[PDB]
Amino acid sequence: VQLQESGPGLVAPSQSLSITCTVSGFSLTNYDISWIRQPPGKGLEWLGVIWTGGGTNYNSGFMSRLSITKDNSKSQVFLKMNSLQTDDTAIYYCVRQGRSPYWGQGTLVTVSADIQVTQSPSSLSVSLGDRVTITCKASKDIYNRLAWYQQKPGNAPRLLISGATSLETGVPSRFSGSGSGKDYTLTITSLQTEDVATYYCQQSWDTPYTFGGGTKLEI
Amino acid sequence: STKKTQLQLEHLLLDLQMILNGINNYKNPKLTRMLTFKFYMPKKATELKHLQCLEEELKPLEEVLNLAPRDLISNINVIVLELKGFMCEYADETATIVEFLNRWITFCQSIISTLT
Repeated sequence: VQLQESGPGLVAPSQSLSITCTVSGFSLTNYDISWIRQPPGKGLEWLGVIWTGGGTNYNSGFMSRLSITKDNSKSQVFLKMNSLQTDDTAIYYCVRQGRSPYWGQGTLVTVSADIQVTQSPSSLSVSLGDRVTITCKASKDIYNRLAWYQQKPGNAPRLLISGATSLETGVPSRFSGSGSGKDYTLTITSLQTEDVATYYCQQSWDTPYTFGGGTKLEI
Repeated sequence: STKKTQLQLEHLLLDLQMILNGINNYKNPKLTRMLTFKFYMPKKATELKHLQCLEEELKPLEEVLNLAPRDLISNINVIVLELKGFMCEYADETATIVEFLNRWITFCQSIISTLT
């Protein structure tokens, strides 16, 4: 399974942004594809989704300048965004939106010059061996459609937990998710140095598939 | 009793077809919105204990039906609880409400066709 974003690099506001997501190892006839972006010093925000069967849903803040299309025969998804401004500078990711979301590498685009999810705390200064709890409270029931992500600077988010409680293979036993309806918790036991990172939750029950604001964990 | 078991499966099969036929053969101005929601799907569903995977999705199912149901879901809940007697394993692909209902209708027909 691979998703590979190909974008322009630098674009002027006179032009439209066009990014191609080329996928391998699965079919676009079997999965929804979301587009996410992350501004340079900021958290993650969901832009839109193209459904397995063809239609789309866009974030209300972008629905007038965004276009997501796809070609099932070529395993490619296309994002087009117009009326560009400097704050559209971001890393753009395409995401396979299965039960355990599978993310692309992300491509940086530089522009030339609703269920709310409350994540707490925003920052945690802590020590090795400590156990930390991060909470992700949704404004409505989300029926366990809650994923936890770990992000180190310079890298894409890594999926830790999906479906509120399912530990992804390859992620240490020290991580666990819990919760039921509106309130979800990530617990890290025996804090280790390789856990220093920013953590984000994302709900995927109803669009827009909103993220929590992030929790920066420093030792 | 393999007899009582199949009247419950026949009952569970009918309840699911009632929901499917109520969103398929019906005006439904909220169909496009209803279709956006994604249901978790069983990695395997061949034994009655796999109905655990259906039970856990009854709460999202009721929520989606409400956008257009408590009685039907509660009736289904009782039958599932009677029939199932484990740890549900989910596939990665998620499904629309129609694909979800079709999978569990198919499941009942498989099981009904193995005790008669």
